[PDB]
Amino acid sequence: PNPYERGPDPTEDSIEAIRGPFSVATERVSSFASGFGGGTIYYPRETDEGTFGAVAVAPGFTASQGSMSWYGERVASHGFIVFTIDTNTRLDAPGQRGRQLLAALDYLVERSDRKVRERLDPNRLAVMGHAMGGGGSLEATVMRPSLKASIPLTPWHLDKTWGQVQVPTFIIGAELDTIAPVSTHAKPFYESLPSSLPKAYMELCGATHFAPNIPNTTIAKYVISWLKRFVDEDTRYSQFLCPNPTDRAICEYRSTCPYKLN
Ligand SMILES: [Ca+2]
Repeated sequence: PNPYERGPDPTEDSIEAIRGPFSVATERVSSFASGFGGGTIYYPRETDEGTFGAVAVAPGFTASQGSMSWYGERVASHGFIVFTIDTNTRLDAPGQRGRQLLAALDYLVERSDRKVRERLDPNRLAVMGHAMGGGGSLEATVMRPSLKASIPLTPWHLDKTWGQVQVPTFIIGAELDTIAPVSTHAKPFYESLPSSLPKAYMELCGATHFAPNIPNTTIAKYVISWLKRFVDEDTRYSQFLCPNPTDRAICEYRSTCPYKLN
């Protein structure tokens, strides 16, 4: 059996739930941590099912973990360690945000508290980021191809060619995004990704550049499903991902389905 499967068999209602099956505790990380600006670690409390993978969450330009705080309890309650981080300076570029995403992951593995390290599987790490943090999410996978999953949220980046990414990448675009429009950012990012890569592009209807900053069930249900399928190798969640989701909130979806288990 898959030793990384956590939680009961998933329903369409379960992935959408505000509170997952797990109970969430937290740990505050000082900004004097090396490589990044600290953050808040959300981790499951139940330990009788085994350790969990982790996901580091980066904010956008001039932003902090407050704009990404709702991902913590929402995602960690489904069986993940969520590390919403702050950057060194709020004006950090996408390239710098990719390094600090990895520096946060290193902290989880090397210097985190015993209560977090004892619950952590350091071989199953993922990244996620909003806007310039989304560009940093793409940057991190280029810097560390061993990551399990990557979720750029309405990402922004100068470079458009990502044809050497080897990490399963889920790009969420906003239809009415005029800061990082999907026509010149999110879609060119997805298309430049290797055709052989397990990837997906979800465009939210009527959403703006700042939609990932507020509780959104369409984002949460498939962020959870993407993390389950590639961080936990939980094929029980391939149902919600392949074939392409048909939610009313979604305006366009592209994928390399099916995601054959490797
Ligand atoms: Ca620091």
